[PDB]
Amino acid sequence: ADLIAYFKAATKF
Amino acid sequence: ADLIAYFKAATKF
Amino acid sequence: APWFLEYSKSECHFYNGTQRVRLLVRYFYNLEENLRFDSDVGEFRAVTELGRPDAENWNSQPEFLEQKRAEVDTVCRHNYEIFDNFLVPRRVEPTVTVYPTKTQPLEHHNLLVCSVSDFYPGNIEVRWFRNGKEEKTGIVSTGLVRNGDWTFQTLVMLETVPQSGEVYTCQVEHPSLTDPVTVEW
Amino acid sequence: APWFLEYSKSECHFYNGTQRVRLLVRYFYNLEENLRFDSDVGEFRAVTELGRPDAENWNSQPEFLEQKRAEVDTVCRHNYEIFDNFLVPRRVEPTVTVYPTKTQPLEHHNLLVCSVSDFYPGNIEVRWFRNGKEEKTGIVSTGLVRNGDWTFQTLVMLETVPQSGEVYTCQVEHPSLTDPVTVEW
Amino acid sequence: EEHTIIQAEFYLLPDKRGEFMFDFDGDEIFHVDIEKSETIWRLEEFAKFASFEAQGALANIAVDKANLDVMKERSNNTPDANVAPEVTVLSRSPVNLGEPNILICFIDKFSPPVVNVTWLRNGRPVTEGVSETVFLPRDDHLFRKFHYLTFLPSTDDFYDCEVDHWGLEEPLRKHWEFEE
Amino acid sequence: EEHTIIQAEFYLLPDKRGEFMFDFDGDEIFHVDIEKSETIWRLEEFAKFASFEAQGALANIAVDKANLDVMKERSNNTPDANVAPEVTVLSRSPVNLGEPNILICFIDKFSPPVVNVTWLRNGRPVTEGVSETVFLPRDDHLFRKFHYLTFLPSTDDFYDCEVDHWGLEEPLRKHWEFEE
Repeated sequence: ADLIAYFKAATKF
Repeated sequence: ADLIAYFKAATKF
Repeated sequence: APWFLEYSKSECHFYNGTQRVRLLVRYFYNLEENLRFDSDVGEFRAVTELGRPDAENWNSQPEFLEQKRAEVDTVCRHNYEIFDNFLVPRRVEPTVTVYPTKTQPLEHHNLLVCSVSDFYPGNIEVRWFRNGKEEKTGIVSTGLVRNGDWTFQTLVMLETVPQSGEVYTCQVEHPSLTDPVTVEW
Repeated sequence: APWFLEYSKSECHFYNGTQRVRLLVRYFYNLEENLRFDSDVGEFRAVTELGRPDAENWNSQPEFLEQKRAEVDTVCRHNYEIFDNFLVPRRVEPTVTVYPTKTQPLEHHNLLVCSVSDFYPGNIEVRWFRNGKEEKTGIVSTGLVRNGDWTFQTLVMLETVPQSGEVYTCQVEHPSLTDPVTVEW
Repeated sequence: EEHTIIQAEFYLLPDKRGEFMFDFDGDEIFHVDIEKSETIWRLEEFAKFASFEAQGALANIAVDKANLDVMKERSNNTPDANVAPEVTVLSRSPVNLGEPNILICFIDKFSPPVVNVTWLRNGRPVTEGVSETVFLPRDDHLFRKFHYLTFLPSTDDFYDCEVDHWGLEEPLRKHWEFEE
Repeated sequence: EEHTIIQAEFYLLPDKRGEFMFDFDGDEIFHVDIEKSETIWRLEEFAKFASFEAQGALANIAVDKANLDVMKERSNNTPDANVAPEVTVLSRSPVNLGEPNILICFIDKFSPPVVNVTWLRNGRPVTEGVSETVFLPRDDHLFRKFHYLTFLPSTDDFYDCEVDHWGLEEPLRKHWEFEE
């Protein structure tokens, strides 16, 4: 039942 | 030279 | 009324298992897709002007671009293996029912409906047979209706002028079925 | 002038290698520490009133609290193993130099200075010897000066009235030294 | 094997609403309750086979909060038109008098991702025995969304799905009645 | 083994400044350039033995941005006093005439984490051959910070470290001159 990894968003300068 | 893991902050409602 | 939306889709596309994986990140701002990240490209690709700044800035961060390309393994592959356990293999047998209707003028009947509901996955075959011969024309479908609750439904109709002595049979083949289901009328 | 600061320290404490690890998360708002997370406690602990809401809210998220406790492995242990490769083992030999000074009145000299600089790690021993006998009183130190650039420095002084025929010797022991360094005067 | 795994998220304004969710082959696997900071499986069963740390998603949204401010100035007079939704109402399973069923109000191809839906039974607002999904993604840049209503089939009653959107002149209203 | 690994971050206001960094046994391992979205090792050498993804830290800061807004209302008239810094100036290594050295201006125990430091040579502002560390954490809730200045030892010149802080009535000024 391992973790569901996501996507580290990004900062739009 | 593996990655340096951090600490996922938290949201203060 | 003015609205402002920052939206992002991070699509993982799988071809024959994890064998072939391909990330696809797409950014939008309101109705315009203005940036994207193709795994097999390796870096950000503006799609419109408003998406340039980010491509240039984010592309100049080899540490960051290192990460993204990683995500095809880190996330895509990663999660696939998890879902592979209950999603990929999920199956729900469809409930097959048949019945006639008018649809047009009337008197007698000219529309034979095969109703196939509450099933998963979406790929399925529904064939119509007249006395053992498959009807390849006169078919009308409602399409593959997704109910949003992980189950589909559909209607496959046959246009026909019923001649007493004729036996019509709906055939339904689906991954959740050992043998194709049939229903006669 | 009014200032508002949200600050957080996430301390990982290591006792005898990774053998004993202990996370310690501490939150502040300006000058007041108002919340904390003790690994060996397992959950949030308000420290002041202003830190209650978060403890109650964050503590009611078993998914979240699952993660935190994990961090002692996920981060602390995790990173230790990486640093263990060049940080833990880093060593820089100190430059040892001696010299006299007045410090007070004058005429003759009464302050013998052992200057030990540019070294790492911080633990080190500096002893003073008069004709072979260790001076245990009359010592004055500037303390362990951290230069912020991963190197320290310090001064260990001896109060003394120099009698011609006497040989004073500074002794310096440090992890970056095979044998204790000495300097005579 | 041919499968798709989509992770969609976004932040809106003025509404000040955000979303984060996962899709698998066109279906929702789960989403994250921004407010409650918790994971909501689209099907109970899913929980026993996986897990997700919601603060992560919340992070991302914070990201998107900021990003949007940037995007607003970056465009300068970028806002404009929206996409009205197409609505369709139909029964979840064959309808049999007396046998409890579910009406599905399917809202398609629209943006911004925000609507005001109302279930109407004989012209009356039904708020009990109803459910809804977050905004789902499409092959394009628009959204899709489901609304449900449980009901008791009758030959004399009629139902309406009332959808309101910025792209609508006046509230949209899809009708539905039983037919044997 | 007895070691400490500290990860500190924060966001300030009005200043609108944030920080994220790692400390190992009282020394900086590196920090993240908010603006440039890049990792800055405190010592070049460190890069070849590790790596870090800066967007991660940026996320956290976004988190802290929001958190602070919450904290401001949550307290209602919480702001108040600050902690003036203690400053000390001294040579990095034994001073020998003619032999290039470095002056260290060490700012201790203060908050908020923001200062205006200026190096003065014979009363003159030096901006070339100087460096500084981000704000470092202490055992408590206050910060520490280093400033450096390269110089050529002389018996006739004098130096000053000028620090300005909210907790200061007027600019602080630490003096330093060579002595044989």
